[PDB]
Amino acid sequence: GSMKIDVVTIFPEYLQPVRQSLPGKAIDAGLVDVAVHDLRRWTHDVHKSVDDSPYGGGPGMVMKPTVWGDALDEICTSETLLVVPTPAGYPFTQETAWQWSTEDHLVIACGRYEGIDQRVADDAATRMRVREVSIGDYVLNGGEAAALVIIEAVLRLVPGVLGNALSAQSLLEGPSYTRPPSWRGMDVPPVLLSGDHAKIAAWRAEQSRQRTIERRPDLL
Amino acid sequence: SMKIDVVTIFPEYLQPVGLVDVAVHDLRRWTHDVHKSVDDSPYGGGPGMVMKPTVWGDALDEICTSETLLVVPTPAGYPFTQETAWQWSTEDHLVIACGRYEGIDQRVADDAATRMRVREVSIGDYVLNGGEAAALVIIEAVLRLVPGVSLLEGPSYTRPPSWRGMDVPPVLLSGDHAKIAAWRAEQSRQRTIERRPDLLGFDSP
Ligand SMILES: N#Cc1c(-c2ccc3ccn(C[C@@H]4CCCN(Cc5ccccc5)C4)c3c2)n[nH]c1N
Ligand SMILES: N#Cc1c(-c2ccc3ccn(C[C@H]4CCCN(Cc5ccccc5)C4)c3c2)n[nH]c1N
Repeated sequence: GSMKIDVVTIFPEYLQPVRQSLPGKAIDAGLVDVAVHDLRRWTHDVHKSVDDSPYGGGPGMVMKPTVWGDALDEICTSETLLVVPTPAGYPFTQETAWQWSTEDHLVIACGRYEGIDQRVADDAATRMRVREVSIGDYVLNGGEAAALVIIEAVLRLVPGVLGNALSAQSLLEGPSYTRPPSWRGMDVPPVLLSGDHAKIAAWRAEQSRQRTIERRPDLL
Repeated sequence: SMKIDVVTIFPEYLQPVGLVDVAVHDLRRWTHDVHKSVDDSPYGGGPGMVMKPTVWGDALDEICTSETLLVVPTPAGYPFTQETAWQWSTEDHLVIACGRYEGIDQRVADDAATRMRVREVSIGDYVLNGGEAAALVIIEAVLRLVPGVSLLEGPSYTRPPSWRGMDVPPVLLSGDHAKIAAWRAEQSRQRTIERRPDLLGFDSP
């Protein structure tokens, strides 16, 4: 019904699209709150260091456990769902989005560089639910774009939060058409204007089958 | 060198965003009538509205050339993967057509395909409210590969060597490159089998 989301990142400005997406009515009805925190608030030194060289060598730096530990200590409780984007994560899917849409408090820990010292998530997992997840099989610069995707996929399932409706309606969806009935020599498929709604449903099912075979045979 | 143009009715969403440039275009600028919406009801019925091909056609005609790669985010697309990102990294010009509502009339992609290369793609098996988040993801994955710009990664550690009573795995402190490479390989294997068995040719859970 309602959800608080905290995002922790060294680039809080990158979360701006979430602010752009939130309707005033959802916030005012106390259905949702999204806070974004600069990780550097929890640094210890004058140079505001968030990263350090990896033990055992390697490319790039690793984010410091003492900084992340302090941040999450302040922001999380035992009731928090701690979400950690990572390309080494479990797959984030629509099932995941449905499961998380009923949560009361999500905290999303956005990494950069070569990620966060593993002890941060391992320690957190001894007193809260922790989920390392990936939004897809490509490489990003950090967790922030993944946070945008996760927040949208989850909040659109919370009634009234993003302004979208949830329709009554596995296989891929087939093609959709609207006015005008003819455009650049292409007519809308006549069956859609036939008023035979059993035939229309069969036509759409076959379109879905063909599209799935062509684009996502893994689903069959 | 790459130009990316993004076309959207929600340009406000996309402004986190020399070898590369990215421009965002408001689709509504190409409207045929200010008092008319870009969306209409679906032929044959359905949930939700569909974006009309007319406004899209006018916008894309102005922005694209025959050399353009037209990218259309859609949950019903081919999978967008790292191999896709490598393939697109050497393109001169990407145009990303972001839909909203229940999507874009199919004739937009079908007509464009008669004059340029078109790619309908999905960034993952979850549902979004529109193509803009997908556009951000595609841009990020592709731009980091532009010239001049199998297994899951195991865990990483940095200082201090003991933290809250949790020790960095001793092998990582050993200086022994061969033992470290072996331990890391074993960690990656274990992680991949548990989290992404599909990558190693096994059944998903
Ligand atoms: N979800 C998701 C993602 C992410 C994602 C998520 C979080 C971070 C933090 C840093 N990076 C960027 C590096 C750049 C170099 C290579 N690897 C190194 C790395 C390996 C293992 C763990 C952390 C980093 C990613 C991230 C990427 N990418 N793709 C997805 N579907
Ligand atoms: N890439 C990518 C995407 C997108 C994406 C991309 C482009 C558009 C344009 C519009 N939408 C939103 C629609 C898309 C389809 C139908 N549902 C409505 C629906 C409502 C109720 C019950 C079932 C379904 C929403 C888009 C979503 N989503 N996930 C990805 N990996």
